[PDB]
Amino acid sequence: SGPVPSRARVYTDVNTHRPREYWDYESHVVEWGNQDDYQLVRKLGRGKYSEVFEAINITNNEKVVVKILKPVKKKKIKREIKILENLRGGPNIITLADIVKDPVSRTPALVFEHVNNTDFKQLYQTLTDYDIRFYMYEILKALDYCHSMGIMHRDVKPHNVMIDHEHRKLRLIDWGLAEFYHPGQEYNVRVASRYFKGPELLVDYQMYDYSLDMWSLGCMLASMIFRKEPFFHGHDNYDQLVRIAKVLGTEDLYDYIDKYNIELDPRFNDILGRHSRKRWERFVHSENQHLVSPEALDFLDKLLRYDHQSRLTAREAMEHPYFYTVVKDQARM
Ligand SMILES: Brc1cc2nn[nH]c2cc1Br
Repeated sequence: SGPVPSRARVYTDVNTHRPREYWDYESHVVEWGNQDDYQLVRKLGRGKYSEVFEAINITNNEKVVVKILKPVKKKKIKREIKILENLRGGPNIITLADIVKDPVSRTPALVFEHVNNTDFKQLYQTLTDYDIRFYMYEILKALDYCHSMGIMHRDVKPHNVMIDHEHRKLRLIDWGLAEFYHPGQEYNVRVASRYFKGPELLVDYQMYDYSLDMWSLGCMLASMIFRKEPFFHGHDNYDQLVRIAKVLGTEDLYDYIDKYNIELDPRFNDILGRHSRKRWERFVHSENQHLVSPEALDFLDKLLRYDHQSRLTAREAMEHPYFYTVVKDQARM
């Protein structure tokens, strides 16, 4: 018999109550502008995949970022555009300024509000205790907003968080894997980067939701408070679940498998073995102990659960004692 169905605990039906045009991105008609309104200044280091440039808007001499959409289904292009349009003006969501095509090549490009080219990965192994809490709270604002708007990011990782540390400003970027949540929809599990993949992706449970992003967030938090990059260091997608099992233990993993009647790929049979759930003190040492608190560990524990339904929602996360001083100080300013 099949896997047991699953539903998001929050924001379950938000897209159903919207007009069809909100989430039906395949039918979205794009008015493509002219990339000649923009002059490329330089290529921003975003990996081997990426074609992201600093550019100038001629009209007003404003600095922008241009992302040339490397050849991919028009469907995926429409999806990223519709999601950016839907979330525009949301807290800590990157602003889509324009949608253009090179007149010669006809290659589609996205034009964004300028951000400094400093991703969170360059900074997140050097933060104070307070700044980890502050920036985690800022990421949660973006995730609670996109979840509340019926969208899961599905690629939450340090490289997709742009920070202006001087101005204490943060933007969640690269909405290219983001998808609308629809109750009962089975999604592609080939999303997110290896180290940030939730167990649902690794065991091929397709009826997942916003809670995927909360696992990724847990992986970033663990990396920051323990100064361990990445926290779950798998050699591949199979070994990734072994690395998780060695920390969260195998008892809760098999309970999860049983609960959702998941058919476990037989390759897992010999490699998962038997592991106790490890106490977090195991990862604490002299060079990270100033970042680790009971509050931090209680919060982290409630993000990193096999059972996606069990994980804190973004809003529940924002209400955790870990953030009380950040909440207090925000209200004060
Ligand atoms: Br920098 C930058 C990189 C991005 N990748 N995907 N969207 C993006 C927006 C900005 Br701004």
